[PDB]
Amino acid sequence: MEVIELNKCTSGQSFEVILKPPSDPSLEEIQKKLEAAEERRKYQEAELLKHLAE
Amino acid sequence: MRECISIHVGQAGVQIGNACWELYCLEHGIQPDGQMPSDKTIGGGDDSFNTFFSETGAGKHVPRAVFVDLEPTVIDEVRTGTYRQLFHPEQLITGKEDAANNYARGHYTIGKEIIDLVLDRIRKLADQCTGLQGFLVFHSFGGGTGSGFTSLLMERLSVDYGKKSKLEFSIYPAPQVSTAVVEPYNSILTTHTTLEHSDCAFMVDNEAIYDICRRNLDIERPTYTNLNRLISQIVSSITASLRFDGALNVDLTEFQTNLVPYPRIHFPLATYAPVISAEKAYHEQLSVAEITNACFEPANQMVKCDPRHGKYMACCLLYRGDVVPKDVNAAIATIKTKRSIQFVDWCPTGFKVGINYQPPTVVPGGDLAKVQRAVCMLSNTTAIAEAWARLDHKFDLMYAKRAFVHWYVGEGMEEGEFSEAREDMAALEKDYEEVGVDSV
Amino acid sequence: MYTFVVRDENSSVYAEVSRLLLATGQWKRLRKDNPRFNLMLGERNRLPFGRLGHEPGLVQLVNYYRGADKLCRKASLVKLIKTSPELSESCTWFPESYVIYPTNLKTDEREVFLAAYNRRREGREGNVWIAKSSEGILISSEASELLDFIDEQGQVHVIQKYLEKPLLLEPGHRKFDIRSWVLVDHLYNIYLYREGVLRTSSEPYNSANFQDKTCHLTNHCIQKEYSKNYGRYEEGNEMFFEEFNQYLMDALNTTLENSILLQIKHIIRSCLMCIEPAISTKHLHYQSFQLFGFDFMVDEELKVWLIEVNGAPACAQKLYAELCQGIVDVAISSVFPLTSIFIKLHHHHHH
Amino acid sequence: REIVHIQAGQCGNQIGAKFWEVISDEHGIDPTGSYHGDSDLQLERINVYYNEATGNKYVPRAILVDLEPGTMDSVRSGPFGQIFRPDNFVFGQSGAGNNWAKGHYTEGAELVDSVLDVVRKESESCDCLQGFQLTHSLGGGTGSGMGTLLISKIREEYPDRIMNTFSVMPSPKVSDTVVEPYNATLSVHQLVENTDETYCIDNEALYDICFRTLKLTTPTYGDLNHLVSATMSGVTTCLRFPGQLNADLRKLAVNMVPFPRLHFFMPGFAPLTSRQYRALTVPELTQQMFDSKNMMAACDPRHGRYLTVAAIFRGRMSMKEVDEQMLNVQNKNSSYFVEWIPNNVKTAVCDIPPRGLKMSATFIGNSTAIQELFKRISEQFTAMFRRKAFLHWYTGEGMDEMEFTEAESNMNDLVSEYQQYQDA
Ligand SMILES: Nc1nc2c(ncn2[C@@H]2O[C@H](COP(=O)(O)OP(=O)(O)OP(=O)(O)O)[C@@H](O)[C@H]2O)c(=O)[nH]1
Ligand SMILES: Nc1ncnc2c1ncn2[C@@H]1O[C@H](COP(=O)(O)OP(=O)(O)CP(=O)(O)O)[C@@H](O)[C@H]1O
Ligand SMILES: COc1cc(-c2ccnc3cc(-c4ccc(C)cc4)nn23)cc(OC)c1OC
Ligand SMILES: Nc1nc2c(ncn2[C@@H]2O[C@H](COP(=O)(O)OP(=O)(O)O)[C@@H](O)[C@H]2O)c(=O)[nH]1
Ligand SMILES: [Ca+2]
Ligand SMILES: [Ca+2]
Ligand SMILES: [Ca+2]
Ligand SMILES: [Cl-]
Ligand SMILES: [Mg+2]
Ligand SMILES: [Mg+2]
Ligand SMILES: [Mg+2]
Ligand SMILES: [Mg+2]
Repeated sequence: MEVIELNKCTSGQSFEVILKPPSDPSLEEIQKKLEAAEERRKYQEAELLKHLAE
Repeated sequence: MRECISIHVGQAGVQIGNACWELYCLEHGIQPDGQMPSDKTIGGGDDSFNTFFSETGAGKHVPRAVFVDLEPTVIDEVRTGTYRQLFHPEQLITGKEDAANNYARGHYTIGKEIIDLVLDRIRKLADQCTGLQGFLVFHSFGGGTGSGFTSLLMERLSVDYGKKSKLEFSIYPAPQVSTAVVEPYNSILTTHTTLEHSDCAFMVDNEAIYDICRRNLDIERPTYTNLNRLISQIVSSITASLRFDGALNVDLTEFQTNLVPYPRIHFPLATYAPVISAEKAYHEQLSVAEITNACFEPANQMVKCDPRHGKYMACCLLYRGDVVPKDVNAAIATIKTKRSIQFVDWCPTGFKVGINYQPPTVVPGGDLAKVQRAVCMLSNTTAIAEAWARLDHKFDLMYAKRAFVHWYVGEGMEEGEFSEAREDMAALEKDYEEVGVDSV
Repeated sequence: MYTFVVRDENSSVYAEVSRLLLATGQWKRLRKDNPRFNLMLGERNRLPFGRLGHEPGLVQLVNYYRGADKLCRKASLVKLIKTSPELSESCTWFPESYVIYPTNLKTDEREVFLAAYNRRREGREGNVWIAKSSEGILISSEASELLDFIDEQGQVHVIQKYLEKPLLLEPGHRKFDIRSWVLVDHLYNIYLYREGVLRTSSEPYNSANFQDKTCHLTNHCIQKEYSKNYGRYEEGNEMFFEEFNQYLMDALNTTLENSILLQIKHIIRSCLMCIEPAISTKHLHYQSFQLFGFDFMVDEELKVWLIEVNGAPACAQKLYAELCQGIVDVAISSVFPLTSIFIKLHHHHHH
Repeated sequence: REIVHIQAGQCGNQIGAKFWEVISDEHGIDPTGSYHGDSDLQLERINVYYNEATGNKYVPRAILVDLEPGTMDSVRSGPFGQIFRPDNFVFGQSGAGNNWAKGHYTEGAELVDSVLDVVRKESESCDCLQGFQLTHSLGGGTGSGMGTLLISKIREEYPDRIMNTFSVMPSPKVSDTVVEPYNATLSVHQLVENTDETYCIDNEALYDICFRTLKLTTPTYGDLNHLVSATMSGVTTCLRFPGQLNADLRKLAVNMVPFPRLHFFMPGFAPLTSRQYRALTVPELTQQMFDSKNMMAACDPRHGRYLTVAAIFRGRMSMKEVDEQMLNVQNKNSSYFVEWIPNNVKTAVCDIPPRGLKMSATFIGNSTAIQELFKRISEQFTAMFRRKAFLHWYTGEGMDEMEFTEAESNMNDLVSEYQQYQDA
């Protein structure tokens, strides 16, 4: 059990003990995705307003 | 010194953020108006606390924080509350209609109209940063803001600040507390969209926190403020090494180096001991050996699961209080003989240790007794994949009937994002099972 | 009114416990995937332990110990025995055993294995072995032949010492094994069921041709089929303890408890106390019990050998009634309240 | 925040008036709109149902609609009649004769735009409107026919607000005319399409409760309306009192409605009260509120499965005991909750109890058993329609038999959709 890279200071200590050794999308892609959902919304709203007009 | 910006999204992220910053101020000796008498270099500095607070000419110490809720009532209580003075109005951001427990409404519908305002208020904080390391993101899985807006925020932060690290603190949904039947949907959805933009994420199961408050604090029905002050202790344990002198976890990148060898498997388990009630008349202080042992009882983990039936990839102990290296190694020695602690073959079986000699500070009138020593363990064990199994199973039951799906489609989301998200989670569960189990 | 679900229907024993529970009038069966149960009698493989103990207002109990399969698969048991210090390389009641991975898959002991073989060859000791895994068994003293045979099948197999001098019951000059049913409850009490059985061979034991395997393999299946003398001496080729006791009294002048049972209780205790830290549910959010089947051999010096532990055993037909009532009593109604058929296995020697 | 309330027709206005009387008395506001309570919780969400007036009087955000002036004159004369903004009284003169067609197509069309002008002036005054509630019956002509016409217009002008209704179902046991099954079937189709949540109040159930368990021998509409006031108060608790749960319909709708047309809720109340002294325990509140005899929709819950449930406990009590009792009906009757919607029962609690009780419970069930209500209406409808009986009252106003055939098809569809999920 090896106790290694001990570091001290007035606030505390730190070290490492070893018991055993080893055996992104674009900005435009995002605002296009956001706009494709916005149009799917505005379409479903137009389908409702068309139905309400009938 | 390098600065860290904390971002709190939704109700859960804001009220937990309030818990943290209250605790941070008590710990650094900053008072509600932002004054820090002990800060002798007035109006500036580069001490380690400066990674979280910035300084004004009048001597005010100001959190490097933005709060974001799509409805005003929760952040209004910040604006009117006992820490009103400490935050600049520009850091508290509100909408007026929330996301109604709907991932799609927070991401797509209400997200689109507020994302640019948030990024620029985030940019006003990054501009008073000589060297930014990145972000701490607080949010709920189950909220519509907490889940949907956060994942939109996370996507763009990757673009606007691609070299910076991003850590999350995520509240995982629990029916004893939870606000909604669709929270499994929101959880899977936002984990799938955030998975590649998050370098390391600390999950808190509201069930585990709840039960710790009932059993160890003798609160029969815990409130959010009960839950959050406990969560706040654990978060402050995890962040203390960024705010305080030390050599372990000194910046955000060390959190991934030390805890996340495989980047998809970036969900360390947090375990914390001891939680003692302030109403406990007679209490026998617990030793280094006792509190290190308590790190391996499931009843003290932030997520109930069973690490004996998994493998470790990493492990830190963060001690606060009267702790010295010799007692840690003696405690570790005795524990490895009496407990099932198996690592993956390609990692060392070992512990990185950090000690800070100041014991946990407790909020006055809180529920936590002051203790002479405490420890928070951070173990990247595959047993946390149990929480994904739970979540995914609940998701499967509802989606097999398309229950509630129509609410999401109606916000412009396409049904297929459900199945994509659920397939990502199917991968993630098998990654965990590859690393952490060997053949039957 | 407690609630329970059934997720193994091919289970003789928990089929009976299901019906015993209904007849109480205080247990209601829910449908397989209803999560609001008190008790899960679950599947044998892929039992979803990660989903237990998370239902608010429901004490939950399952009839299996997660992790208990390291006792009940042949390769795992060997690995457990030689690596655990409480059991040891130097374990007196387990036959010498070596894990052997086939050639296709490329730890494995196969060259540490024939160290023992050639030390036995030029040691002029009886050196028959047996290859097996978790029906495809070969008994031969040609080592050169057994690593031949493991590799043409594709699964991992263990090769174990063959007990060349077994105790043989007369009349018959014939082999047997003993099966004991042990119940571990949610408190990790270890209960031995007072009734065991001897699964007899009805073929005289032949020590000169092991290629015929029906006087060498006491499995109830193979005796039911291959053997001409099935049913000859004992009903169903199953001898019970009262008979085997008095045979030992008349033939060998001892009893079952002194000659064999002390050794059996020591082996059961040692196996379950070894894995207890790894599988106990004492401080866990759900609870476990499990019924095990231990299988022993007796050699001619009346030494008992553990051959395997089975984690999903069937019972003997006469005993289903009494054992299954006993499981409800001590495993289930202990947790869900509505002279014993079990011997509690506890020993605390001071040293 | 703000909700705009609309009450249409004879039944819509009588129940609506006694609703406002009941909740105004809860919030301390007296008949002249002047506040006189002793707690600030009475005032914390008062804006959801009230506008603040000159002198900070409180005025209900309520519009009163009828095609005849009879009932609304009765309201202006009634106990709280002067509470209402007088500009919000919108009435024609000729009535609708219990005729859906008159409500929806002829008489109603003449007055609907003037109702929508008052709606608009009440929404513009709203910091952030969240939606509407309509009280009406489905068996008459105004509240049925004009009410659903108004619901259609309001959706056109506010397609993204929540539309919520308290809808009295007709019953032969409490019946004004033979044509009620016609008027109700025409109305149900509108409701399936154009409301987010509908509280099915069955006059059948209100009668049986009044008779079998309150033991009132000759129940009046006044007795029926007492029950309706009590449960309307109960379901709207979160909209009117401070709590862990905010006052918004959208979150309720999202969590109650797994499939959009299956938004017809079965309400329930406990203890059942007629206009006593015994302490009701939390185990009793819980057992009763789930009791078939406390349901305001004459359907048997054990004939169907609960898709979702919301429950609201009022008074001073141990939410540990509430939690325990709720968890123990679900765990001891798990048969009757769908297993494919996990944790589908939500419980809220409010410290302030209704007048005259120290402890009450309100039940809101989205059960598939509500199909029984619609099949009942459907059998009554068909029994006349297969002889085209009484149709002339409707074809006289422009309607065609085709529209009846479509409306009965749509309700039979709705019944099949309920049955599909009772077997899933
Ligand atoms: N630990 C803790 N959990 C919270 C808190 N607030 C909410 N939660 C949990 O978070 C989930 C609800 O998410 P919220 O954060 O309230 O949702 P939101 O981000 O405000 O999104 P919307 O209100 O839908 O716009 C539930 O599971 C809650 O139990 C809190 O303050 N502390
Ligand atoms: N080393 C050994 N020495 C002597 N006999 C052995 C032996 N190993 C196995 N046997 C014999 O083979 C028989 C069964 O072998 P095995 O251990 O594989 O049981 P099994 O899993 O096939 C059926 P069950 O699970 O009911 O016991 C034993 O009953 C025994 O007679
Ligand atoms: C509980 O009764 C009420 C609840 C709410 C409310 C506010 C905020 N979030 C939520 C979630 C749920 C929910 C409902 C059902 C399920 C299965 C899960 C969750 N309800 N809810 C509002 C209310 O006002 C009208 C209200 O009264 C009726
Ligand atoms: N519970 C209750 N039901 C009513 C009341 N008034 C009418 N109903 C029912 O409503 C139907 C007739 O509707 P009504 O309101 O008189 O028609 P409208 O005025 O033209 O809209 C019938 O089912 C009546 O039983 C009432 O005050 N209370
Ligand atoms: Ca300074
Ligand atoms: Ca990144
Ligand atoms: Ca006219
Ligand atoms: Cl960058
Ligand atoms: Mg919110
Ligand atoms: Mg076997
Ligand atoms: Mg009338
Ligand atoms: Mg006009």
